[PDB]
Amino acid sequence: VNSFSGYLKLTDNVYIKNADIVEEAKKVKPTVVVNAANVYLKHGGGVAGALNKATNNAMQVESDDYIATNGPLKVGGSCVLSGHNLAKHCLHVVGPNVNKGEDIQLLKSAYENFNQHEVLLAPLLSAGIFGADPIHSLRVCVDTVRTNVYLAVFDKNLYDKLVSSFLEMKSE
Ligand SMILES: Nc1ncnc2c1ncn2[C@H]1C[C@H](O)[C@@H](COP(=O)(O)OP(=O)(O)OC[C@H]2O[C@H](O)[C@H](O)[C@@H]2O)O1
Repeated sequence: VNSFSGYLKLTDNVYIKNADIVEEAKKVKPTVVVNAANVYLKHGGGVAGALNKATNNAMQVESDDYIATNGPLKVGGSCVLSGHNLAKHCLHVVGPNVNKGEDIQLLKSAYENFNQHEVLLAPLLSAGIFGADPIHSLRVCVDTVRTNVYLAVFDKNLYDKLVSSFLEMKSE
């Protein structure tokens, strides 16, 4: 388990790879895979839909059960559910949907959830459907997370731009 390979080390605890998070999860067998969720755990597009499809929809049936028992999450919050065939656990984290004007400062609260886990495979929270700048999401990740985070960025052009922007920001 946790057989991460081919990552670029950005900090002593943050690693980044140009890869699809589902294919990584099947390669790596992580203890925790992170899902970029909404508060109802309705897995639409993005990482949530990719993860859910790879579980043959088991993720969504789990999520419906969870919500029926517990109610929706709060923005910036999380819950640990099963990782099904992809990981031991899936950490569902809700970033702010800036497209809806939710507080971007909740992106820090969202990444803080990662600090409850030794090692995790994760996407860049709020950087897709939720409209945050991916460079910002990387910045908050690096500044907030102290545990070992392996970031999967599937789009090569975004990956190249994120690395370039990280170098500029680190050197100042
Ligand atoms: N297969 C893949 N492997 C690796 N990276 C991937 C990927 N697919 C997409 N990305 C990238 C794009 C983007 O850079 C980041 C997060 O994008 P995102 O998944 O849209 O998450 P958000 O927090 O912005 O929106 C949350 C809302 O959409 C969700 O469906 C959920 O239901 C909620 O309603 O990961």
